Amino acid sequence: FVNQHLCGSHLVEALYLVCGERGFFYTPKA
Amino acid sequence: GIVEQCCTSVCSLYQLENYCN
Ligand SMILES: [Ar]
Repeated sequence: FVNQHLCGSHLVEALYLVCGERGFFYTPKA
Repeated sequence: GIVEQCCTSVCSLYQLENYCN
């Protein structure tokens, strides 16, 4: 599911699923 | 950052995992 253009909440949800308990950071301007 | 790499171009597992903690 990761190998596509992912924008907005779509990208956030991919990060959430992949990173799992490591958690993540979403910085859409940096 | 992640938007350039995954929204305006095609994402990859490698790039997502760059943003895990
Ligand atoms: Ar999410």
